[PDB]
Formats: sequence, structure tokens, C-alpha cells
Amino acid sequence: PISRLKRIMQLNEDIGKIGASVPVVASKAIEMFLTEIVGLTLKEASEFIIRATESDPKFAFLKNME
Amino acid sequence: SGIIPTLQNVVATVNLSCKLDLKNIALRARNAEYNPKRFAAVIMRIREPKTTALIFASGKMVITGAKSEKSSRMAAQRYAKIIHKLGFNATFDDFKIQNIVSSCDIKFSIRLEGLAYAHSNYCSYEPELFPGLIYRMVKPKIVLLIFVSGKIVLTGAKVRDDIYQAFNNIYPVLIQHR
Amino acid sequence: LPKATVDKMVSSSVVPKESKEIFQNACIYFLNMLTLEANKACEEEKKKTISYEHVYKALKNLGFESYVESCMKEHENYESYIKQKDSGLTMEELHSQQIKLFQNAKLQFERSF
Amino acid sequence: MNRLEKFFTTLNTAQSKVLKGYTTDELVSQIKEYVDFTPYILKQTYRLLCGQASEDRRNGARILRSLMFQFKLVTDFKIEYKESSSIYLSSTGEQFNDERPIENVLDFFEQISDNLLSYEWYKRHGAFLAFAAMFSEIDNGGDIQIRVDSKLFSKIYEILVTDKFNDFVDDRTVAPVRDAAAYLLSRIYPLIGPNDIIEQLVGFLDSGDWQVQFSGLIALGYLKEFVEDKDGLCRKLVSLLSSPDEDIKLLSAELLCHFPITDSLDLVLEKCWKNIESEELISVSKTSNLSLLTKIYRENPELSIPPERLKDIFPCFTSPVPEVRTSILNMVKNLSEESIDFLVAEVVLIEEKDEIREMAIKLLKKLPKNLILHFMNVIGGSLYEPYSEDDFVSYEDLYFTKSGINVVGKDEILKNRCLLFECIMKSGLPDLQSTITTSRTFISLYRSVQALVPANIEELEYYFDRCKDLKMAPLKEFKKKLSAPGIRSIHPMVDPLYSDYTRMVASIEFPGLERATALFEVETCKQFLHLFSKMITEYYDAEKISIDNFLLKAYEGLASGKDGFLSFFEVFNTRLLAHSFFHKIGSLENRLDFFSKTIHIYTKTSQIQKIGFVFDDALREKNITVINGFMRSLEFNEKFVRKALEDLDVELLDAVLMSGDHSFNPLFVKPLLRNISGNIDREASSKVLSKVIPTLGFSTNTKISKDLLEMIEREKKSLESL
DNA sequence: CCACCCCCTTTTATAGCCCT
DNA sequence: GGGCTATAAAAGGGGGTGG
Repeated sequence: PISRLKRIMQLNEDIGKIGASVPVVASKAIEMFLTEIVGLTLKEASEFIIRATESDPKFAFLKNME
Repeated sequence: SGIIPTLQNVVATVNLSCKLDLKNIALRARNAEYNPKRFAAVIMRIREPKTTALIFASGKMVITGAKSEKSSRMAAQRYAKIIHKLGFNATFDDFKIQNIVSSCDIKFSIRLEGLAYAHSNYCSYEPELFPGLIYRMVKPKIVLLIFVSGKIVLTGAKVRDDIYQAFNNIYPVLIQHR
Repeated sequence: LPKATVDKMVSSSVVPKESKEIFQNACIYFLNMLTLEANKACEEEKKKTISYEHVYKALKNLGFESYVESCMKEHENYESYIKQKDSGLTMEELHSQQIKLFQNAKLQFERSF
Repeated sequence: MNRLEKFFTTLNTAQSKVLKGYTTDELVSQIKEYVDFTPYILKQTYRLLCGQASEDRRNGARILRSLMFQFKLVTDFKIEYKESSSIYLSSTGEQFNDERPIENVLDFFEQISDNLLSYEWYKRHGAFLAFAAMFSEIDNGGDIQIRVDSKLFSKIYEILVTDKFNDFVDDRTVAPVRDAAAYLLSRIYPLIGPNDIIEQLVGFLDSGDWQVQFSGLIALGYLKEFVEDKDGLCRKLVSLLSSPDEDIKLLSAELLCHFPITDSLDLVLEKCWKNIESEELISVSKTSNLSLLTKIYRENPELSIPPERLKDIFPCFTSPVPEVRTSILNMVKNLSEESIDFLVAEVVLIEEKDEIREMAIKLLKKLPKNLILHFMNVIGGSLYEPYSEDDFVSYEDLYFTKSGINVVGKDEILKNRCLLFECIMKSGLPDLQSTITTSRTFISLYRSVQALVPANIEELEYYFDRCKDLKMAPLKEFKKKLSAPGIRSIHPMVDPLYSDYTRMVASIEFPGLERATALFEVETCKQFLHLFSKMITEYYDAEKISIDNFLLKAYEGLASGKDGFLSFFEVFNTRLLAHSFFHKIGSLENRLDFFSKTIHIYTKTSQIQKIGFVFDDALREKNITVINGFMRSLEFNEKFVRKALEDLDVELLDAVLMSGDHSFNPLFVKPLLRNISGNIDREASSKVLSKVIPTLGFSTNTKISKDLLEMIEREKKSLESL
């Protein structure tokens, strides 16, 4: 959803103004990058998700909590 | 002739001619929201009647959400009393009704394919882009939204008697395009 | 974000109930990470409003080369969908045409009832 | 411990106030059991106190006072008045243009004290709500000691004089954090010994800024019993009236309303009648001044409302605010005068809310000739044409505009006229020659009420010549609609005028029986059906009307499905039993279909004992709709329990048991468990027991016969074994 | 260097289709 | 119960091209 990405970004006071073209482009880019990274973790196999975060230097930014 | 259209929204403009402190008003009132990056005005709301006014700097106010005409002026005068209660010199210089949104229900269904044909240069109808055509009446300056079901909406009139005159002109046009 | 939107995409062997709530928490965290870096990108160019071009530079700095290619192609497809969404007569001469259309329709209306 | 987790999760994730309310109520009840985890409770409760949601703050404070049974507070209070230029608002002001990790039990009380002067208003309002709860259960103390800040007074005093945060959400404005601070100051006053607090707050009323006076008035609005210098406080309270700030006159008049005024009463009226005569478009202070005026005329009955100043109370009847309309009718209730009598009849015809007009209707039923003639002309007028400006004293944009009457509709306009018409019937009425379409429908009833203390149907075309409504609509489509007669037509006036025509024909024919049957079928308005039936019953009492052929068709009216006749039986109720037609029902099969719609009217009277055979016949055909009507009577409920306990009918019980009294529910606990263990209707017997278990703790009704009352006492004591 | 647009937000009725 | 698309009207700050 487009408005779901817009309501979350405008919620924080530090962000403030967010364009219509920026919210729409990120809505498809974030969902596609997450489904491709989660799909690779399924190909390797709960414990396999933590293994995928250590295997990729790029996916090392995530899995910081819970 | 027929039934009378019932209005739901009234937009108004009030001039206060005074440099208003957006931060002070937003920090003093609980019912007022503000975000400088998102918007350049303080958004204040009233419970009785349910109205929302956009308070900009240099004493420029836009009252929206009122159902009736008197209610829009009665709300504007209440918003002016709030600003004056904060220490600012409030003045009710002018009041202008800018938009009157009305909704009218007609029992018979409309075939928009026919009306868009006769008013080819007045209407722009798309099937899946938006349900309904964009009717544009030159004088009175009123933009009407006609739907297949029957319920229509009139918006753009600055005077109340304009929507009543526009309905009496659009009703016989809706009959032939059944 | 809604969890069902991420759950349907992840399902398309059964995935775990505890992992279904964890993947959604990771999905919401990825959005806050891309937006925070973009907020720094808008501030670096002194622009108050978050631009689509500023958001694209934030994706490259994070470490997503494959995601940047999909963003540039989807934006062009979105621009073509937004762009796709002469009578000659003056304001007074076009008024006479419409007022005739109101008068003609009233006469047909009278003939009916 | 697992249950505590289930509580605060709901208290933070839930979207409804109702769910959070029961969750908070469940925790504050079993708080005696979960006492072991008091640091965890206080840990999660702190978030509720510091929540941006106004609801969560009062729920959070509620759990704290439920923990105050364990703690013991201190009596060291430092009363110091210090003036600082630092103003407290909603935020730091950094958003536009240091909470500690609470794990120790003493961490909570050390942080909430610091929060009393935090930059965020919701953190302060939360902290003052927490403190007010601590001193609410101070009497019921414990052993563990907690030393509250002795600087608490200086914190409250500072908040009242420095905080400049208000809420203009509604016409009556309030300071959220300053109100919670003023209320705390009231709750800690008995704990403080000899002080100057009560006098100091009177000094706030003379402060230049209205926000300081507002804090002064609200504090005294809590310490109104602790004041000993009543003569000194009232002196300023009278002067506080006629203030530029609308909220200052509102609070002052409301506080002066509690204090008795006998010495300077005339000085009060001078300021009260001045605010009304000021003629200000929007005023909140007007409703409070009228409440203060009522006190002067009630305590001192010698005085009366001036004639010249009576002209100022007239536009109050058409005020948009209901709180103003409520006070006016509560002020002129004792006094009776022709001048106000006209305006009271104008509220009945125009004003939307029925709550405020019922207050007016009762005054009329408690009468001069001039008003009877004046209002009979407005009722006689057409419903499609709105009310006239110069004819009415009070004016409103609704009921007077062509577009305005379309919003209320034909049914509402007639209802307002019919309600006023019932008040005219009570006192004597003089017949007048002045007549107007719907003028003959009211004048024919007016002449009939006159006759109580008939002209036949004339040519159908004669009404088209005299009336205005029939004249505009075509007779070619009107006759075709009459010849159908039900089938609707494309024309917009054929259907509404057919209802107006049927109304006029049945009313002129009154007392009539053949024209009255079709009236109850097509009449869109329900209030007129109550007025028409109010006539019939008055004639049956004086034995002027003879209705049997109409009564026979009226019974078959509800039995068929025509709900219109229901309006007649609501008026003519208990009288139907005493009538000879009641014997005829004891043979008709439609009685089950009839009483399925008219049971609520005969169940309210004690004469339900005579209709006892219908309950027996309702137990036979097992039609819950009729049985649920008798459950309202304990005698018919007791007779049912004796039948249900002997012969169990699970599929019927779940639909009748909960409609009856919840005092007989513990009698069914033992036989229902027998069915579930024995797999006898397990699905249904478990569903019906699921209704009984929550209503088990219900208080036993002492009105029950010793036959069943002793059984309930014997069964509840058995289940009490645990 | 400001003018002309364009974007952004507030409210409101209207409506199938789709999703939570 | 919200998102999708669309209309009118005021306002004013922030942007990209033009005379």
C-alpha cells in the first residue's frame, strides 16, 4: 500500500515533508528487496534467517533486535 | 420542481490582519496541531460544531467542515475569540463563503455514456479512472459530479442560490440521458 | 504496515507462526532504515521536501545495487501512468452553446411530463 | 505473573476504551494477589501515566491507588509561595523553529515527582493524576514507607501561576494540567495545618492575566467547603462578573451559584441582565448567568422578572446551543404569563431535540384564547410551505427556508404540530371561522373535541378548487393512483398528497370506521396515528363512539403484517381486555401472530393475570416473541422456571432464560453439567451454560416465592463449596 | 530576480473494487 | 473500516523554468 508508507514516514517529526513520487517509488523497492532477501534464506534451509544475516555483508545491518 | 439538494460542506475565508505567532498558538492550545516542514499553518478543531480551521501567519484563516452557512460564520467568530484569548489583537475584517459542497439523490439511474457524448467538450468521463464524469457548468460557475447510481454532488458555488439554480438546469438534462 | 500483505508474499513446507510475526517486524524495520538515510540525503542537498532522486541516492549508499536498477525502471513506468491519467469558442460563445443545451432539454422534459 | 503480562499488553495494544476499562478493572480487583510483582506493575504503570493518550493516564493512576494499600506516605509539607518567570506549555518548543530506567520500587516515586514540572504537558497531567490517587487511599496505609517531596506545594503553586496551556476543544475552555494540579491541592488541604493557601488563591482573582484568574477560580471550585471567609470571597466574585474573558464570567457565576447571596443581591442582577442585553452573537457566559438568576428568584420569592427586561429573554428560545434552551424553560416553569406562553408553543413546533421540547409540552398540559387561535393558523397551513417570519416571534434558518423543510421532511413537521395539538385539547377552546389543504384535517378534530365537551364525503373535485396542494398536482395521475390504489407513480407529488388526502377524508368522516381502515395503512407519520387514536379512546370512555367493525379489522391488521394499527393498541390497551372482543380472541388462531407484536402493552399492567391463557398457549406453540413479554412479570417467570426445571428444553432455554430474571439462573447450573457430561445436546447445553456462568454472581431477588427462593439459597450454597 | 505554475494539506459528499 | 481515483475553494511555503 502507498498510504501505509506515507503515514509511517510523516509520523516522525524529524522527517517532516515527503513527496508523492518518493513514497510511491520506495513502496515497491522496499517490498521487492525484502521478498528477495527472505527468499534466499528459505533456499538455505527460524535459525536459517539468522544464518543469512551473517552470510551476507549487506544483510548484516538487520537482525539487530529480537 | 422535484426534490431539493442538501449541502454537507462549507469553506470560508476570514482576514485578521495581524502577525500571528504559529509556535505560541500551537504550544498553548491542546486542540491545535502544527508541523512546519509538513505545512505552514496551525490546524485547530472544534467539537460543537465539528469544524477545522487552517490558521496561517499574518492573520489569514480558512474555516472548513461546517454543514450550514450560519454555522460557518458562527465557527469563524468562535476561532477569532480563541486567538484573542491568547493575547493577539484579533479583528473580524471580512468573511467570504468560498465553497459550498452539496449532495442530491435522484431515484432514476443515469447512462453516463450518453451525457458525455452530448457534452463532449463539457464532460471528461473515464470508466475505471474514476466512477463518474466531471460536468463543468460555465455560468453559474459550478463543477458537478454525476454518478451511475443516481447520487450527484455540486461543488464550486460561492452563493447558496447558485446550487438551486444549477440543479433546475441539470435536472432536465439528466432526464433525457436515462 | 499490514501484516497480511507481507504474509501473502512470503507464503507464495509451512512457515512458522513465530517467524511470521518476526518477518513483519523486520519488514517494518527496513522501511524506517531507508527513510532515515533519505532524511539525511534531503538535508545534504539543503532541500526541505524529500525528493525521489534523493531517495534513489540513499539506496546506493546503503549497499543495494540490484534494488537501485528496479527503482529507476518502476519510476519511469509510474511517470507514464501519471501522465496518461480545443473547442475554439470563447467563454461567452461556449456559454450560448451550453445554455441552448439546458433550454432544449427543458422542452423535451415538458413534452414528457 | 503470566496474567500481569496479559494485562499491560492489552492496556497498550487495544484500540477500544471499553476493553481497556475492563482490563484495568480486572487488575485493580485482584491487585491483592499480584502484590509480589509490585516493581513490575509500577514499571509498566509508569508508561500508562506518561502516555500521550488522555485515557491511559487515568487508567494508570487507577492501578496506583490500588497499590496504595501497601505503602505509607509522609506528613512533611513545605508551604512556600515563590514567583518565577518560567512558563509551562505543551512542549520544549524545540520541535518547531531524561527518564530513568524504573526497576527499583523507589525509582517510580522519584521520577513521578520530577514529572510534575516536565516540559511536556501530558507528562505533567499524568504525574498530577498519579499524586491525586496516592492521597485518595492515604487512610488505608501499610508498613513500607515512601517519602513524598515536601516541595509538592511550591510545585502546585508554580503550575497554577506559570502554566499557560489551555484546551479550546469545546465552547467551555479548560486547562488540563492546571485542573489536575488544582484538584491535587484540594486533596492535600486537610493534611496541611494552619495555612494562607485559601486566602492566597483569592489574590489570583485580581491578577491582570485571565489564565491566573482561571487557576484561581478552578482551585476555589474544589476547596469551596474549606473557605471560612465567605463574605470576603463573594465580594470579589460579584466584581469578577462582566469580565472581558467569557470563561471568567462562566466560572464566577457557577461558583457564586453555590454561595448564598442575601446582602448584595440587586448588584448581581445589574450585571446579569446586562450580559443578556449586550446582544453578542456567540456567548458561553449566558447559560451560567441564567442559572444564577434562577437562584435569586427561588430563594427570595418576593421578586419578579421586570417587564422591560423580559424583552431580553425572548431570543433565548431560538438559541442554537441546547444548554441555554434547557435553563430558560427551567426558569419560567413556576411563573405563568401570556407573553412567554406564545414562545413556549414555538419550541414545540420548531426545536429539533425532543428532550428540551418535552420540558415545554408539560408546561402547556399544566390557557388564554388568543394563543389557541394564533397557533391554529400555523398548523392549518401547508406542510410543503415553510413557516412565516412575521407570524413567529423567534426566527431560525431551519423550518423557515424552502430547503430547510426538505431536511426535516413531511413526517417531522406534522409530528411537531400534533404534539402541540394534544396540549390544546386539555383546556377550553373557542371555535373560529378562519380556514385555509391540511387545515380541514385539524379543524375537523378541533370541532370534534369541542363536540366531546359529522359531515359526509363531498365531491372529489371540490377539494381541488379550495385547497392549494391538490391544485398544483395533476388530477389525471392522482385518479390513477387512487384507482390502483397502492402502486407508486413517477410524479413526485402523487404519493405524498395521497397520504394528505387519506388523512383529510378519514378525519372529516370522524367518528368513522370505513375511511379509518385505509388511514392506518398508508400514513407515513406515526405521531398523527397516536393523535387519531387519542380521540377514539376518549369517545369510548364517554361512550360516544361505537367501534366493533373497525376493532375486528384492527386485530387482523397486526396479524397480517400491517404495523400501522399498533399505534391504536398502544393508546387503547387495558380497555381491550374489559371489552367484549377479548372473549372472541380466545377462539381465533391469529392470537399468536397478534400478541407477537402487541404483548409489551398488556404486560405492563397487573391485568396480565386475566391474559394468563396466552402464556399457556405461548408455552405450547413455543414462540419466544410472546414468552419474552411475560418474563417481564415475576409471577409468569416463576411459572416458567417450574416448567423448565421439570422438563428441560435446551434449544428454547437459551432464548427465554436470559430474557427473564438472572435470579433463577443458579437453578440450571447442576442440570446443564449433567447434560454435557452425558453428551445430551452437548453443543447447545454448553452454549446455554456459557450464558449462565457470567451471570452467576447476580444478587438474588427477595420478591421470589419461598417455593423457588429456598431452592436458589440451597443451590447457591452448594456451588459456594469450592 | 521575481513571475508563473506545480506541489502540499484541510474538509466534504459521492462509489464500486479490493483488502484487513 | 479504510485506501484507490476525482471535484471545488481559500492559503503559503518550497521548488523548477521563463522574460
